[PDB]
Amino acid sequence: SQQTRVLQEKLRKLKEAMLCMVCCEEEINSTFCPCGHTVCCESCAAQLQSCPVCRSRVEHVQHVYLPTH
Amino acid sequence: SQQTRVLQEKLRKLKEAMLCMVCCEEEINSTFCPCGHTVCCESCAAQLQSCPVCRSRVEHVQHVYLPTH
Ligand SMILES: [Zn+2]
Ligand SMILES: [Zn+2]
Ligand SMILES: [Zn+2]
Ligand SMILES: [Zn+2]
Repeated sequence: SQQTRVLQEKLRKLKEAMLCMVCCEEEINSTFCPCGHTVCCESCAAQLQSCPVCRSRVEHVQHVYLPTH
Repeated sequence: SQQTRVLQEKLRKLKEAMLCMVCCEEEINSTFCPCGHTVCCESCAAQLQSCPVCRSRVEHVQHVYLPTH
């Protein structure tokens, strides 16, 4: 039904929000510290000097294990 | 249709996977460091000396800003 189409769209949007903001292909699993923005996969987070969201200096990257992985 | 019911169940499970595994009421937004398990809200994470997934000591809690928030 039309309701099935609405639910498919909600699911698709939530799943897309879990993907890396740089490559759009891999799941987010890395946090820039200390700011806390968690928006990249490990590969894309590895060479950024500053956060792509807030511009804060990246002191290090913390790996995150999420139940949605 | 029956697919509407199946999609409602998938969406409910994905949403539940984003809620704190301890209180079940607030969104996950905290990482136990250094292990990286990101399973709690800030209120539950502040009360745990050991990670509830792996039992490693919590040295500190890192707040995470996720695009799904
Ligand atoms: Zn990436
Ligand atoms: Zn940031
Ligand atoms: Zn909680
Ligand atoms: Zn742990």
